[PDB]
Amino acid sequence: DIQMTQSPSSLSASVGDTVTITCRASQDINNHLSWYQQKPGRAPKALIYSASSLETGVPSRFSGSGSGTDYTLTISSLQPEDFATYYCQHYSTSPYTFGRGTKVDIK
Amino acid sequence: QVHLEQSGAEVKEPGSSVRLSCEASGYTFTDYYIHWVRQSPRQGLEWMGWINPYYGNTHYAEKFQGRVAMTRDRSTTTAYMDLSSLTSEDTAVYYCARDEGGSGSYSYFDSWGQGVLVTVSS
Amino acid sequence: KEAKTTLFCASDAKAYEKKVHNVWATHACVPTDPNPQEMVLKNVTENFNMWKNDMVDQMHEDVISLWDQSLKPCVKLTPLCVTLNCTNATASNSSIIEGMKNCSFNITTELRDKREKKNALFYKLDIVQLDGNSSQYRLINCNTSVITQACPKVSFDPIPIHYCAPAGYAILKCNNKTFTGTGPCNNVSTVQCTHGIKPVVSTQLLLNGSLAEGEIIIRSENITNNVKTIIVHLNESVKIECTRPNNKTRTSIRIGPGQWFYATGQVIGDIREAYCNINESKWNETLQRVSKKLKEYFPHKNITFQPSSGGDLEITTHSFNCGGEFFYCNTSSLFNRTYMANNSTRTITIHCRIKQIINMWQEVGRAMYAPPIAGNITCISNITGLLLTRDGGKNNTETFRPGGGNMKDNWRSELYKYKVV
Ligand SMILES: *[C@@H]1O[C@H](CO)[C@@H](O)[C@H](O)[C@H]1NC(C)=O
Repeated sequence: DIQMTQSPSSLSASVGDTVTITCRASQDINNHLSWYQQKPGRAPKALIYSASSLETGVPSRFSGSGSGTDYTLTISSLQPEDFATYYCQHYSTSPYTFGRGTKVDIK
Repeated sequence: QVHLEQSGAEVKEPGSSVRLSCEASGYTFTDYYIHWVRQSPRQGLEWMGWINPYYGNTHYAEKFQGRVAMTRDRSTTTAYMDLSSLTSEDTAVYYCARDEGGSGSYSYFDSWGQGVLVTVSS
Repeated sequence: KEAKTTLFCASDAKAYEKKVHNVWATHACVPTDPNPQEMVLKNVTENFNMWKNDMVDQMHEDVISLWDQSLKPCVKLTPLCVTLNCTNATASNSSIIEGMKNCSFNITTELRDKREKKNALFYKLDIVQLDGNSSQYRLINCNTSVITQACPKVSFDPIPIHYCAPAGYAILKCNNKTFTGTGPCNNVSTVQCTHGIKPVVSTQLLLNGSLAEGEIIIRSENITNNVKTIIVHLNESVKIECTRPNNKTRTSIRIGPGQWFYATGQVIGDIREAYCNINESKWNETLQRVSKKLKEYFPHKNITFQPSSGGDLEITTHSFNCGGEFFYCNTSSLFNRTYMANNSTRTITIHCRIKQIINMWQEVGRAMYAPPIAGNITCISNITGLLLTRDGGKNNTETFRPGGGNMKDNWRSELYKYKVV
């Protein structure tokens, strides 16, 4: 089985600044990784996949980076509808496993 | 313009089964795969399994082997899921998923449905 | 510059002397244009993508539409889906008592008698037990789609069909044979029409295919991604023989106005199921070479082969057709080998059940009945390609199983070379 950990569930943030979020894996997941943006009451949508390539309609605010067993996502000059939770999912092999999710909240 | 639609659900009894149906529109149904995921408080997003809609071959989870059953229907372009032998921890919302990279390298799934609550009580 | 367009179909100078217009349509008005010329060109390199190409859907749509429109002027079988009271009191063989012999129905026939007791022979997988007693049975296909008898005029063989681009368009098949069909290729042989592709339908295997360049190859999506459907081509063709040994009786039950429906009479000769033979030495060397070249794709851990899982009949069997009859062979023991990391003797045999009524395709649409034929039937062919599929576990063994899960994977093994510009 493949187990991940993330950053703690609360990240301090302000409107229009940078937000660094990361999650660590336990085995070799190569670059088979993706992220999802979970808003309550709504089914989430993929925003970044394979740590480099973005999906159409998703802007350039979400920059993914990293390799191996730890992966980072940088949010530069964020707008208020990125105040939701973020999950990271590996797709290396086997039955899949999800992260625990961290929310973005105003202090 | 791809869309997944699934309807509502009601309460069922423990030791029984439950019927879940999803339908697809926009893209040709026989060319990607259908995944099932589950959201609940106090748990993560546990993987259920995936189904080929063209053929009958499926793949399951070792935690949920034997308690789930899968069915494709290409006439109505629907995916049918049957959780059986309910347990009180399974009160959860359920989601369908359209995969990408059909018959190639399945990497990340993007198109999701509305998602439906199911609650078990005696 | 690449674009999206619709091609046409062509044929050779061979014409139907029996004049079966319906299947003659495959080459009824399609121009022979049998003048295939080759050219060579240089300074071309571009990321070819066989998975995301354009004309495989074109091939699939015209093959399925040809199969649908080949049966419209034929007879409709629809007034046969009625109650089947099948008794099986006698037994020439022990495996006949489950809904096969003297399966009788009350039919209103051509002579205006409402309740004639007319019986037929049917196959036990092709029939289903109705929700009640065991004395009544039902056809497994008329529950879902409308069944249609096949005429004698639609008797089919694989015609080596040819695709020709219209004016203002061109096609490019890259010369490099080693090309995996996913990436930058090299100097381009350019034609106006490709070599012949035969529209044969198959599962888990490629029969009457096209050979390789001198050694086997492994093609799919870029290894950077998690490849699943792997098409393997081979340089050593292996002969396969599949046969049924029983002469059959063909009877006529008139159900349409002025036309005929053909059903199965009694079995003549000693009765066995269908059986196929594979040479053991060529099969073992073939799997040895496939394992020893598939190792360099994944040079870290063990690889193994497993038979396919359940869900329906097509993925669990090797499904093909010969002589107008559909064959489902077990093939489970052919993929039980396991290997380690870091010329014809003792031939192997496999059982093979036969079928009459197929669900065919287009479930928004019709479905097929296949009429029976007499005499012992042998069908010999060459296998060329495999359609194995990859799964990975938490252990150090990468599993593979025959599959693919699409008919488009069958066409994509020979149509990978070509795109339109
Ligand atoms: C093939 O034969 C094996 C032998 O026991 C059997 O387990 C398997 O179910 C068979 N598969 C089919 C599709 O008949």
